[PDB]
Amino acid sequence: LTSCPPLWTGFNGKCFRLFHNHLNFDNAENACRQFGLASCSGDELATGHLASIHSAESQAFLTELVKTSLPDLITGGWAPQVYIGMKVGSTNSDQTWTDGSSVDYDGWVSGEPNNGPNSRGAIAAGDYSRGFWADVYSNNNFKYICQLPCVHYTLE
Amino acid sequence: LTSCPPLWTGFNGKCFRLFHNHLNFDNAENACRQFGLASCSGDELATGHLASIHSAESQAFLTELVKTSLPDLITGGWAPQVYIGMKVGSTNSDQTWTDGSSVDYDGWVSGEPNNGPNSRGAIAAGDYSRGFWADVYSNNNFKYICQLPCVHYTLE
Amino acid sequence: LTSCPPLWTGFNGKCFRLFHNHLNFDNAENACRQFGLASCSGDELATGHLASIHSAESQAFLTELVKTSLPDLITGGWAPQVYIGMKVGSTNSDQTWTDGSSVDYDGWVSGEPNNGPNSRGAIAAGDYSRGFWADVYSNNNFKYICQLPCVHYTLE
Amino acid sequence: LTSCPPLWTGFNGKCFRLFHNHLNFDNAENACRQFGLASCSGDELATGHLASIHSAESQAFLTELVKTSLPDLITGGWAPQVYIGMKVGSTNSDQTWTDGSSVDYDGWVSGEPNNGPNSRGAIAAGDYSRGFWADVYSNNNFKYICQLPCVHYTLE
Ligand SMILES: [Ca+2]
Ligand SMILES: [Ca+2]
Ligand SMILES: [Ca+2]
Ligand SMILES: [Ca+2]
Repeated sequence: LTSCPPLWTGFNGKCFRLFHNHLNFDNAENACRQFGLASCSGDELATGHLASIHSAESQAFLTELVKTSLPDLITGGWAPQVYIGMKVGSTNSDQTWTDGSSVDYDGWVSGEPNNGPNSRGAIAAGDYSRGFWADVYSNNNFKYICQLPCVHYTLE
Repeated sequence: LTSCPPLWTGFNGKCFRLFHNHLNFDNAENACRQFGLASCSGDELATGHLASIHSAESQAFLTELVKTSLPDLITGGWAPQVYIGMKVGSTNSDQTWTDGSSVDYDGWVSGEPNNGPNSRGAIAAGDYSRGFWADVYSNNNFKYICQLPCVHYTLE
Repeated sequence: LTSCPPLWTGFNGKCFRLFHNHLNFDNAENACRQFGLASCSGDELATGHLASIHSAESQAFLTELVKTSLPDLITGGWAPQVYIGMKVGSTNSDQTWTDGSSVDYDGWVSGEPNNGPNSRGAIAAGDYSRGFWADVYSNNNFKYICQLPCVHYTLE
Repeated sequence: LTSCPPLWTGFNGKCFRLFHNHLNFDNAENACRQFGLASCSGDELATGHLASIHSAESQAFLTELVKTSLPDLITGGWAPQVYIGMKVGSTNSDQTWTDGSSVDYDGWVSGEPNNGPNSRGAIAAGDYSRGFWADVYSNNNFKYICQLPCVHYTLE
């Protein structure tokens, strides 16, 4: 059981919130960076980011976050699309996450990505894409998911 | 900082979730009672309920839960109305919460309750009622808020 | 990561404290029952008990609790012995835990139990018994370990 | 209710552990710095320190930590003295904490500090000093209290 600030909700040690106002990818990442983690002394230690996803389970959860938060927006197609922190560079195999975590989970819908270079990933909650990711263009305006800074104690 | 299951969200040691499917008051209380707290041994110890509210702060929070969860349904009136666990019996001063907690916080809108006997309270998130409660009829069908069983350690 | 009241310490969802004043088995279980879990409404829901142990890991932890809490009391023999909630009845195979959990872990030292009927188990932290359990007589007076009531949410 | 690693114990969002092996102030600060907080990505973000104390309530708690952890060492005098992260420079009014937090709580015993320049504070749990601090010399060898890195989410 995970501890998250009010209005956020937690799965495996990370804390998520779905934001409802449509922003393009950049400003969506930026919105997320307004959240942070500071030391009690006062120093800024880290920043929030667009959610990164690392497993079938993480992915199933964020799908449910979206599908139950937005049940009226669930179409038979791709829609709704919600941004996650996925960036796709020149080759389709230049996938990074904005938080700098590593792409160790593949949740693309069959055929995706395919609008590269410099596309961005989104949960596509429609009954077609069934939650799995689609890549879209950076200036598309959508709902987004943030994660608060991911952090653990080192006791070595 | 409160610990809540995934998809739920926490304020001051209680855990809340907003449900989107419209139910009448009874079945909304019931839906919440499907969630519980059991001992590790196996015995059911307690049940979830429609949220009860005990302070300006609790009430402000649930108001933001609804306002941010549902920004498209926010009218200039009273709507949207989301059920909480408030029951109003024969006199208007017979107010009880469904969890059995005590009515030590008055969050009614000016004029409310007024549809007694046997009306039920709802956060009315419209800009007019600004979150505060309205009493409506038990068979009206609305979105609801649950709280998971409320418990604390006794160390005496 | 587990959430426990101040002065207690947590491993896998349960909360432990080591108590320093020697009591016999009965009064040790009793001391633990002074701690409880109540609903916010006010009703007593459950009681603390002498710790029960369910795996190599739980057992390794409680061993470390004892060994690091009491490093001056660690002898080359059996001592120090700290009560856990283990009861041994008529046959040596009538092992129950006081919290009513089930005996699914065997942490007896080689040869133990062996002072039945109606002996009780204790972590024996000395370098000989290396933490594993010894059974001793009910009226022996020792330090003890409590656990706060064990509970989880049922979401089925 | 605070979330702490096993063997630690929490009060108001910070996590404390009492260590039993006597070290001088420097090495005691250092021992605490072996604990840290890193990002999931892998970067070291912050370090543990000797506990700092910021209120009557914090101080009451740490006093109970020491008094209940070491009931056999509690003399009618000052002893036992346990280090906290307090440093006293040239004037007696140059008090800093090792974590960098600010000295907004005065918990010195009547008359203390008095062994400056460059003395260090310790909870003096003896019945005389009743928990409050004493300044002692940096090369004295005592038990110490660590706190894990103190952090909170910034949501602004
Ligand atoms: Ca595409
Ligand atoms: Ca009304
Ligand atoms: Ca024996
Ligand atoms: Ca002094």
